[PDB]
Amino acid sequence: GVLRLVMELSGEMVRKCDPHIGLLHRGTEKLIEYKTYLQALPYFDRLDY
Amino acid sequence: MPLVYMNIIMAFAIALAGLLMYRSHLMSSLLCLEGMMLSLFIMSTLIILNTHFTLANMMPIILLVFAACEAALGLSLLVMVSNTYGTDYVQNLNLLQC
Amino acid sequence: MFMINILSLIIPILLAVAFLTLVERKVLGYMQLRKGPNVVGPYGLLQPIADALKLFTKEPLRPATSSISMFIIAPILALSLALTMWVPLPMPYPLINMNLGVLFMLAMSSLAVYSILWSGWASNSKYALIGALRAVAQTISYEVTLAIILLSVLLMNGSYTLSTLITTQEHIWMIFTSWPLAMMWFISTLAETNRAPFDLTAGPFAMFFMAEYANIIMMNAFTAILFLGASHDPHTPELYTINFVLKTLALTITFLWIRASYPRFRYDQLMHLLWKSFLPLTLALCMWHISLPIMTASIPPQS
Amino acid sequence: MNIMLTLLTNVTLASLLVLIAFWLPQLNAYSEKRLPFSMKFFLVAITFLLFDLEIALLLPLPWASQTNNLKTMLTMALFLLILLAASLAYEWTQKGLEW
Amino acid sequence: MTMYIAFILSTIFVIGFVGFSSKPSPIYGGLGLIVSGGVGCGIVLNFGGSFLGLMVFLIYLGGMLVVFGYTTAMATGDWVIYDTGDSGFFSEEAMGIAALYSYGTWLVIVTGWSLLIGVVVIMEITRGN
Amino acid sequence: TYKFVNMREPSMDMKSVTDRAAQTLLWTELVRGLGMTLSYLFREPATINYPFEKGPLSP
Amino acid sequence: AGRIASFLKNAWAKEPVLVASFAIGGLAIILPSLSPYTNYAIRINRATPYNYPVPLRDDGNMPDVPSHPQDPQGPSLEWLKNL
Amino acid sequence: MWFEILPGIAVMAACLFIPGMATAHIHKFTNGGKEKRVAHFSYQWNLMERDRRISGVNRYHVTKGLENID
Amino acid sequence: SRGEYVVAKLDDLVNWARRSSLWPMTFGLACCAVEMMHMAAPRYDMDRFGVVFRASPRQSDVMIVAGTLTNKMAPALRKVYDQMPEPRYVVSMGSCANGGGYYHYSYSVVRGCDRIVPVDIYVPGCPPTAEALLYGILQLQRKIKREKRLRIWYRR
Ligand SMILES: CCCCCCCCCCCCCCCCC[C@@H](O)O[C@H](CO[C@H](O)CCCCCCCCCCCCCCC)COP(=O)(O)OCC[N+](C)(C)C
Ligand SMILES: CCCCCCCC/C=C\CCCCCCCC(=O)O[C@H](COC(=O)CCCCCCC/C=C/CCCCCCCC)COP(=O)(O)OCCN
Ligand SMILES: CCCCCCCC/C=C\CCCCCCCC(=O)O[C@H](COC(=O)CCCCCCC/C=C/CCCCCCCC)COP(=O)(O)OCCN
Ligand code: SF4
Repeated sequence: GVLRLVMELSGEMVRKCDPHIGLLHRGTEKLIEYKTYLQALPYFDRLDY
Repeated sequence: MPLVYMNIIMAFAIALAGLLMYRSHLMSSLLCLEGMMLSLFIMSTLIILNTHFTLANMMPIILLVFAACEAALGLSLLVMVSNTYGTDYVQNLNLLQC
Repeated sequence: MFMINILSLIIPILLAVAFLTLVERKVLGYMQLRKGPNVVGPYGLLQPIADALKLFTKEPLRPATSSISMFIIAPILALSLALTMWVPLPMPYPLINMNLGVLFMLAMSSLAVYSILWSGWASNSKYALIGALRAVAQTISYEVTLAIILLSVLLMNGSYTLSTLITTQEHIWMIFTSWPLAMMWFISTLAETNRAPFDLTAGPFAMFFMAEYANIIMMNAFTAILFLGASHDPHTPELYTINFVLKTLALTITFLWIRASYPRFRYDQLMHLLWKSFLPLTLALCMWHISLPIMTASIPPQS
Repeated sequence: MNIMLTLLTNVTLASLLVLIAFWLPQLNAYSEKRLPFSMKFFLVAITFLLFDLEIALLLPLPWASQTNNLKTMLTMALFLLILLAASLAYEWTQKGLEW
Repeated sequence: MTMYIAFILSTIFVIGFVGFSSKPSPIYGGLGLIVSGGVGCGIVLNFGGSFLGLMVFLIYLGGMLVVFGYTTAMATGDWVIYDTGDSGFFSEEAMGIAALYSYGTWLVIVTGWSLLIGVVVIMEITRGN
Repeated sequence: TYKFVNMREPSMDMKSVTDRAAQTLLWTELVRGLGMTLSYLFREPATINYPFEKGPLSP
Repeated sequence: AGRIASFLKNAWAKEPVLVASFAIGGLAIILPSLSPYTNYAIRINRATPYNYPVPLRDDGNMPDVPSHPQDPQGPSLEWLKNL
Repeated sequence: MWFEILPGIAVMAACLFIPGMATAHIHKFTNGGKEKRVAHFSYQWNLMERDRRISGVNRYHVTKGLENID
Repeated sequence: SRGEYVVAKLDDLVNWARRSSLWPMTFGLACCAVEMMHMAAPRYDMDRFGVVFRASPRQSDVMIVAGTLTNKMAPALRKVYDQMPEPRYVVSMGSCANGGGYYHYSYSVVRGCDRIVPVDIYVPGCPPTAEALLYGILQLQRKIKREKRLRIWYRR
């Protein structure tokens, strides 16, 4: 998918790895609060494609 | 002694002078040393081939090998000096003095 | 009429390089339960022409701060070396009949790393330079074993002349005399041309691409000449040409097959592969192939 | 003479093709808008150089096999190859081939 | 006479040495040394030293100057002196060089020992600590 | 119920050791993978000739 | 005895490349001293004429030096023909 | 099917035919209908030079048979 | 006259070359990327049309935005677009890339990738089928076939 990864290495070996997420934060959990249960069902289709 | 030998000797002299100038960048000193090696190789090969000295055809390769070995050594030393200062500049080597 | 011979060697090599891209696409697609390009031209036959015209009419991107000198120098050296590696090859008659043809090919292949080094240096970035250094290390590592395997094999030939490889294999192929050396030679040529499973890395890009491909085809032809000796009739060289071309095509298709069959190594894994599996065995087999002609009183003629 | 002409032709074609590739899209108007120094890479470069020198010594072997002194030649060739193997073994056991 | 082609090559040799001896931007010095080495190998090949010139071309250029470039990137009257007769049914330089394993046993021993000691020495120097 | 995926212990007799050594030195599984890929090339591709052919759909 | 066999067994497993390489190198070292054909190779190298055979001046005291190539005196290469 | 790959391969094959074949023909055209003479080791070159001198037309491949012995 | 005839024919040739080899870079942001790999799958085989699979940004001809563009992601997409050599095209795939789609009224979603980059073809769906995206690609090919640069240059 889409992923940002900030990591520091000592040569070849990975010393620290920090993933940065939120490049696909759409705000599904807040949008769900404005729909009925039937209307909010299709969001879960999109949660995991 | 024709002028080709004069040109090879002059190239060796230029490389030796450039090694002795030492503007900076010890790597350039190594480059001058190895250019000196190359001039020596060319001249010795020319002399040996011209006089049909068959058993001396070994000599250039040997020289090549040995000089290359020294070059390797030099590189290593350069690298180590860099690890102490970050740059291979000549003027970093003044801890010991007369 | 030597210029005509140079042109008739140069131009068809580039044409075959252009159409190898199409074969690479078709063969991979058919191994993947699909097809290759079959729309652009009667059989995708015009796909390379479309690719070339598209590539040459696109905007080129200069770094605007790097050394333009080495930037333009690198593709020249790459393509010139790729085309130069073709003159000593006997198919069945070489364009240039060198005494030490094999050594000349080794020297050109050794020079081939300056292009990688200069492109990485003129990239003006740390990450591209790291990639360039990794590629250079792999290339030099594997050309070591290429040289050792090559001289160990040539110990049965009697010289460095490529034309004598035809005479040595008059009755039997060299694959039967030494198959382990052939396997290591094949893998080392895969790693030398940065082909999968060893692929860890508009205009000049196309130039570099042609050189990589020309090198692939030439390496496979050299492999066929070394280990699969075609039978040559001095009154009909076309039979040798057909046999040699067919074997070269088979080996190139095998390269594509391997690319389609396997994952890729890690850098440390291929470094370990060479240094700890190929080199010890290559040294042992070099000793074996030094001893064998003396042991069996089968030393080749020429000295 | 033939080889110099061949090299000149190859270099000339490469130069012509590169320059036309670099200059064909330059005529039409457009927008027209560190420290690390891993030691292992240097080590592998130096190892390649040393093995290259030993290969250079090994290269005259095809001609070395017609000498009438087959025993001495075989002894010396095997000596050089064993020397190469010893260099490889020493570099191996001293953690010189790691990452 | 092609206007003293040996003299032309030697002059290009000297000019390349002048270029790289000024020591500008060690990468450019390495490029000058590469050009000079190519010219010198050409001189040797034209003189009749096919194997030795190709040995320059392979060893010197392909390995040693390549290691030099690697390390730098990690950081910041002719024609008359010739002979008259022929060589026979062999090349004299190849026979002389091949005589290394039969005649030059002492040379082989000392060179191999020096190379092994060089491997040992390089590791010790770079071990650090 | 549960299953073990990687709980085999290789045999240690001379024959099994030599089979593993032959696999290591003669590249048997790599040739097997090549053979699998070779088979795929000879069988019919799954590509349809769009736009002259259309993927199946339903009401 | 047992230790050597067990070590060879444990090297043939998990390290077969080194075992094969060492075996091939050791064979290359030992076998040439035991083969009966190496002397034939030395003789074949001795029998290849690279230079002109300079004739000797007859002084009436050379029974073993032929006066013509077709004379029976001198070295023969029947062993080479039969090989 | 898979023989759709054959045309392109065939095309490349023809390309790889052109160099080798061409060489032979040039070597027949510039050497009087014979293979180009191989001159290694400087004795073969001496034979070539002698042939060129005695040809009478400054071309080594013009061979002189017993018709020229008089 | 011949002066315009040669430019018409040369423009035809250049357009055919450009369209017949389209190398796309892909922003597989979300679930439309799945239908794009399905258009790359054996059944549809985009590669047989001259459209290679997963080219690099520096040798790409068209960008396919397949998924939602969030406010955290927009600068990276604009930068990748700016790296692309010209001539370059953008294909917007799915509702999320077209106009925001199911997340249009969200505090963290860009309401259409055309607020960031100019778009040439809009492929509608949630997700568009592999066939729909193939239709969009062939429509882009026709759009390229329609263009005429040498004629405009000659007439100015
Ligand atoms: C005698 C003192 C020994 C104790 C002191 C030790 C000092 C250091 C050891 C090194 C000295 C080794 C002496 C060998 C000299 C070589 C020359 C001599 O042996 O004759 C040769 C005999 O050859 C022998 O086979 C030499 C083989 C010995 C080398 C193998 C092992 C060497 C290891 C020595 C140390 C190197 C590194 C350490 C490794 C453990 C010549 O052979 P031949 O064909 O008649 O003549 C050729 C001339 N022709 C062509 C005109 C006919
Ligand atoms: C009595 C006297 C006889 C003389 C002795 C002869 C006996 C010889 C018997 C042994 C010879 C075998 C040597 C052949 C090469 C072996 C090298 C090797 O074993 O390396 C492999 C690794 O080799 C590879 O994996 C390379 C594969 C690269 C991917 C590409 C696959 C391509 C395979 C397709 C077939 C290739 C066909 C080659 C022939 C071409 C001919 C031109 C081992 O690595 P690992 O298993 O990971 O572990 C090592 C540490 N224990
Ligand atoms: C005696 C003849 C001499 C000439 C032959 C030599 C030819 C070239 C071979 C030598 C190359 C250099 C070898 C260097 C050896 C280093 C061993 C080593 O350090 O590896 C150890 C392990 O290796 C060992 O155990 C030591 C060697 C094992 C023994 C090898 C075979 C010895 C002899 C067996 C055969 C004997 C004769 C054949 C018998 C059959 C009958 C003919 C650790 O491996 P790693 O990959 O670093 O770690 C793995 C974990 N990540
Ligand atoms: S909601 Fe529609 S546009 Fe968004 S990821 Fe899913 S299929 Fe694609």
